Amino acid sequence: MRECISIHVGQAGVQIGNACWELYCLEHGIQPDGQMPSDKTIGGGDDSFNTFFSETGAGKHVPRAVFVDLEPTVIDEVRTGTYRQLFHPEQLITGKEDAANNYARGHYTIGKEIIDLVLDRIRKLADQCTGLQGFLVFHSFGGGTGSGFTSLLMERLSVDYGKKSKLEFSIYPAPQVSTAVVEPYNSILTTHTTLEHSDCAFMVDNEAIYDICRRNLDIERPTYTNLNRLISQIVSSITASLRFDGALNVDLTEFQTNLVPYPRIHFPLATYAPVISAEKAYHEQLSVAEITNACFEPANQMVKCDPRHGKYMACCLLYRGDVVPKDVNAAIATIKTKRSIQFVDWCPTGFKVGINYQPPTVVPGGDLAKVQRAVCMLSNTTAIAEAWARLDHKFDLMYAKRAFVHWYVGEGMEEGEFSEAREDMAALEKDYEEVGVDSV
Amino acid sequence: MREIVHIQAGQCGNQIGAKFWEVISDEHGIDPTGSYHGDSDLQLERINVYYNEAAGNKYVPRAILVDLEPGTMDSVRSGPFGQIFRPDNFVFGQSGAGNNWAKGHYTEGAELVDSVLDVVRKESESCDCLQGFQLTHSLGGGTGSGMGTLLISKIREEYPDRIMNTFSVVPSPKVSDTVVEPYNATLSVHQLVENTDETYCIDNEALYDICFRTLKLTTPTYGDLNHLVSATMSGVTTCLRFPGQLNADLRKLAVNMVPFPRLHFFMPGFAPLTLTVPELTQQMFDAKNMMAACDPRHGRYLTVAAVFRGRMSMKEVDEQMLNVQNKNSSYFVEWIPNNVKTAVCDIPPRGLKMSATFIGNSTAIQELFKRISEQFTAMFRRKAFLHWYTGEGMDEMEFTEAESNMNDLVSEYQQYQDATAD
Amino acid sequence: KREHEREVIQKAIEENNNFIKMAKEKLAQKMESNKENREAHLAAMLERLQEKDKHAEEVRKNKELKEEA
Ligand SMILES: Nc1nc2c(ncn2[C@@H]2O[C@H](COP(=O)(O)OP(=O)(O)OP(=O)(O)O)[C@@H](O)[C@H]2O)c(=O)[nH]1
Ligand SMILES: Nc1nc2c(ncn2[C@@H]2O[C@H](COP(=O)(O)OP(=O)(O)O)[C@@H](O)[C@H]2O)c(=O)[nH]1
Ligand SMILES: [Ca+2]
Ligand SMILES: [Mg+2]
Ligand SMILES: [Mg+2]
Repeated sequence: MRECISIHVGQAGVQIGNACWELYCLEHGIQPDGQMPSDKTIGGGDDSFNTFFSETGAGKHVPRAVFVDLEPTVIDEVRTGTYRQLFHPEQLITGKEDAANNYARGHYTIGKEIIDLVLDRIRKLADQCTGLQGFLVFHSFGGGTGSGFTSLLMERLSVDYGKKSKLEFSIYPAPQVSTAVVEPYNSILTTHTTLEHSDCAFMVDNEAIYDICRRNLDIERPTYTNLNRLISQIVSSITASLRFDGALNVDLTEFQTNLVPYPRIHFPLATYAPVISAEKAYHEQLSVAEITNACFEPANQMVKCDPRHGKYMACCLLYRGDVVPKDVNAAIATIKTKRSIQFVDWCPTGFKVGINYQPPTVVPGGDLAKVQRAVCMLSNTTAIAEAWARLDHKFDLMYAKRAFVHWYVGEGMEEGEFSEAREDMAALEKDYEEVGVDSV
Repeated sequence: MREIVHIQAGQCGNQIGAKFWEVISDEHGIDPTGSYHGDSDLQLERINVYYNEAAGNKYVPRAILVDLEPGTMDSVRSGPFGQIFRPDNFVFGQSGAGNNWAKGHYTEGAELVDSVLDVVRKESESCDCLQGFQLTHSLGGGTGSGMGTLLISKIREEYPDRIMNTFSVVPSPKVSDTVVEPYNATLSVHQLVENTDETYCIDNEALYDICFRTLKLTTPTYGDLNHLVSATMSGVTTCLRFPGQLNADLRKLAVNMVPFPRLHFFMPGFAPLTLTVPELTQQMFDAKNMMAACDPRHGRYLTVAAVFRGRMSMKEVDEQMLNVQNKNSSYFVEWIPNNVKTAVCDIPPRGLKMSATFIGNSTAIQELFKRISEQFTAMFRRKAFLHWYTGEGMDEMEFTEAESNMNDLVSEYQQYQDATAD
Repeated sequence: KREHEREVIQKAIEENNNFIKMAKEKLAQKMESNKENREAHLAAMLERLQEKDKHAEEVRKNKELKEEA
């Protein structure tokens, strides 16, 4: 037991899901058909990978996942693709018409036609679990399904699974790859609506990923495949805790205890190193100290903000590969003396650290070099609030003139939900201010 | 499949619609029988958006051809691709309109409307998931403008939650002498402001001026004007017709482009008119490449779509679109962030290695509405030719309401043009 | 202390149930309000398109009346 069910919503959730599940299959030696030679228990087991994979009698290893979109074309590509054999058709759920970049359509008008069916299929996965730990929900802030359907589902999941943990991976919009002017509206609405229903949410700023691909991988104009390949390494780092075990492995829920000092303050900043091309990795050993240092360079962050100008409430480091404790200690020593790392006064200690011995993996024909060792840092900084300030600003500039609001009103919303969502985000920006002020 | 149902009405409407169908049929690699005789799969991926299948793998435009004049139906049928259309979809009157709007909208158009409607339903009811309608027509004649609008109301009633998109040809003294056109255009606009979601203003004024001044064409035919229009139509529908991210259906487009429901009249733009990416880009934002006869520099853009076609560098496109907004920051309202979107389709049109199509919702479009309004107010003040319309049952009041609704629209564009972030 | 242990577990179950009930109710009030509102806007859209058919009756009538002079 300790199963997790992954739910992938809208185009972004779906494509990122593909990327993740391919990565997980390579990491565990699972084949596109689902067969896994090294797995000698057939039809089941309680091995660490079974947190994410069920097994059929026929020796198939099947993702504990649901993919949902209001439009079939992205999911049709999984149905007919490299990995179609992996999923059972009923895990791939599609509608005929999308939300049209409109939260209201994802939450109400189109979403309500399919929500009962989605909860059903989820229910069938929960029933195959001896001790369900929770959900991982992948989606964009900006699309209509990503925003509005996801928040409807989170609401409904709180109803049918109580307070069973719900973690999010959320794509925060960026102008280089955005598809809609109203992404700020959808962003604030889904965040407002999801906030009480989620235990921990990792934001990925598309601009930040975009930049890292350009700077550290010399990719001129990154595509969603470039981005999702990167994102999935970060996701893999985070989930690796669960799908593997080893003496010094430290479970995601233990990090969580440290990352969330207050229910609303549940948005950790992720950073990942190393991101390097094969061409530059050749004859270059990146030591533990180098990849650790890289964690505190703001340009390796997955959300653009500046932690140097904020305060830390937690630092968690998830090492993978060829790492031993002696080197980590030295690395952290160096950083403490030579960096701007200010903790709030109510958290005297501090840093928390784990190592997964299993080495990082890359996908064939990817841009990422294969490295011996890697690290993901999750920190809880007040600087992540900058990301909300920027969105909130974009929201206000439009809302003041009610630009595009009639698209939402014609689907049944009221101006009162906009102002209410925005007020909630004002408060959240205030909460990130208050936690950072010193005690008396 | 997210299907669109096409409706061409009147002479203008049928000329341009036929052109449109020739052009894109060529782009999808389908001949006048209706067979795919093509090279690549990009061509057929979203062909259902515009084409029905029949067996014998034929492809049939999901199209409905309408006129009160019976003749135009033969010119169409004889034209290239005339035999690709569905014969039952031809729906002709006998009388003809003679440039009287009230005939098209209130009397002789009303007689015929029910049977167009019968075809529309038939076509709508086969659709896996109808997205909506696009109508080609002129606002100067009497059928395309008057029956065209009546259809719009009528369809909007049976399908209120579908997107209603027009290609509306605006009238110019330079192209047609027909003294009564500013009446038909004003009454049509009155309808369109209330009942379409998105309308591309294809202006005869600007099509003339590009044909005269740019193309060196001393006296230009409809066949030249429409050569521009078909290039445009192909361009603004590229995102609907091939795989892509941006504005891939009529609703996502309305949502990106229409911040206020009434402000839904667009300046299309094309380049090159007959290159490197910086040239395409600078040109497409030029007042001289605008299919509506407005100067963008006299207003502000609320939103813009921009589509590039050809094999080119996407990095180069990105930098250039950044460059244009930076150097021209004043002409984009600041209170709608990131209001310019850009798409790139690898497939260029025919004959070009790369092109750029533009779609702006600029407040300078009030220049077009003012020009009509002047022309219209020249007549109505000295109640001229009004007997053609009171004749068919109308009251003067309606002429007035159509007037102060078009002035209202002009002052709304002004109001948002003048608005600041504080 | 035994009865305080009972109270604490009773309080947890109660808060959890509450949270589920309130979320269940918030949600179903939002889906009702949304449906009224949407339907209401479609209604008004159709009434307006009606009044157009009642003006077009009253026009076609107006014409057959002046056409007996
Ligand atoms: N990182 C990443 N972002 C994506 C991907 N696909 C879309 N996006 C981003 O997601 C946002 C758009 O939402 P989508 O996820 O496309 O929309 P949707 O959830 O399918 O909602 P509708 O299409 O409106 O029904 C924009 O910020 C896009 O840049 C992807 O594969 N990876
Ligand atoms: N660009 C363009 N404009 C046209 C064409 N045919 C007619 N027009 C314009 O349409 C208006 C007349 O409408 P028409 O379609 O002929 O009227 P109807 O058929 O009675 O609705 C005039 O202002 C013409 O200049 C055409 O093929 N191309
Ligand atoms: Ca097993
Ligand atoms: Mg989508
Ligand atoms: Mg005519």
